Amino acid sequence: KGCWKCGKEGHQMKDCTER
Ligand SMILES: [Zn+2]
Repeated sequence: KGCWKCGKEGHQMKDCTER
């Protein structure tokens, strides 16, 4: 659904600002 590490779970992992 949301991210994989971001507990917030709202955006997409692909677009996640992990970098
Ligand atoms: Zn994220």
